[PDB]
Amino acid sequence: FACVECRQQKSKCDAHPCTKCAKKNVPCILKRDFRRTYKRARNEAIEKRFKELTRTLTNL
Amino acid sequence: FACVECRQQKSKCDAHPCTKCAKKNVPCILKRDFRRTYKRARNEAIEKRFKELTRTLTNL
DNA sequence: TTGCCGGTACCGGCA
DNA sequence: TTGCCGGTACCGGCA
Ligand SMILES: [Zn+2]
Ligand SMILES: [Zn+2]
Ligand SMILES: [Zn+2]
Ligand SMILES: [Zn+2]
Repeated sequence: FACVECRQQKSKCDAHPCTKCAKKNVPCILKRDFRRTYKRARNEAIEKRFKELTRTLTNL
Repeated sequence: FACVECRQQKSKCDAHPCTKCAKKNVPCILKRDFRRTYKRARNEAIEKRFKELTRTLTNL
């Protein structure tokens, strides 16, 4: 299947340490139950929720 | 000089609406005093600071 | 102080 | 329930 890192970048993975994880020299894990993180949107949520906090601090 | 958007992506900008801002159809502002945001690192800070908050909630 | 190249990081979709 | 292309978004540096 696909290595954790490749799954994240959705890049072709040559395992079953994968090639890409080479150029990066990182822990090439094989977690068949891993699902990439949608960084962008994610951090968007965070920053949004983080904001609410301040508008809460300015009210307590 | 460079349009706000191009500065952000540090891409060649053809203004002085720029080309890129076309393919994107966005507000091609010319803010000579604008400086890109280092998204990555930035959101990193946010998420880190955001974290401290929870370890503070679990203590108040 | 500021423009952009060359090179990853991310992702919308389409299988 | 996934692998990955094709196309941006981001940036480390080098001017
Ligand atoms: Zn891989
Ligand atoms: Zn790998
Ligand atoms: Zn531009
Ligand atoms: Zn522009």
